[PDB]
Amino acid sequence: YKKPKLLYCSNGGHFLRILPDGTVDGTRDRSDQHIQLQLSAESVGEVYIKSTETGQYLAMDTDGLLYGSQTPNEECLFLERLEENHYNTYISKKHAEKNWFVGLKKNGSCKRGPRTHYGQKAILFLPLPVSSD
Ligand SMILES: O=P(O)(O)O[C@H]1[C@H](OP(=O)(O)O)[C@@H](OP(=O)(O)O)[C@H](OP(=O)(O)O)[C@@H](OP(=O)(O)O)[C@H]1OP(=O)(O)O
Repeated sequence: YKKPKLLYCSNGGHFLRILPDGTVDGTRDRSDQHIQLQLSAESVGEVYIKSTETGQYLAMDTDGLLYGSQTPNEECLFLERLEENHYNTYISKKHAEKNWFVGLKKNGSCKRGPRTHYGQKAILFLPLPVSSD
């Protein structure tokens, strides 16, 4: 169930890097994000996103941001929606009431709180097929 996963965003370039400070940006590697991205160990739909075997912790921001600063919390539970056609959607599982689509930019400054809807960046994430089906 666990394998070197990555979160590629079809927005010009390669995306798969996370800074301890709590920020994700562009980068190129062999399906390995910062070291090893793990997305699995949950029920159908709900997924646990782990960045780096031991060190980083992918967590969502209450306002609208995605960080990997090691901080165990429900905010780490996300919903993975793969539509097969080389694209998937992610939403804050715990915050179903505010299912705001994620999506960052090569600059690093993600865009979830500003206004997610317009632009394929909001709905055009291509990760690794490895998931807890
Ligand atoms: O209003 P913002 O917070 O500054 O975000 C916008 C917005 O991106 P999202 O609404 O998907 O978050 C634009 O999308 P559109 O509404 O125009 O479809 C996008 O334009 P692109 O579709 O070309 O990415 C633009 O990016 P850019 O400034 O490179 O044109 C980006 O601004 P930021 O990249 O600064 O977040």
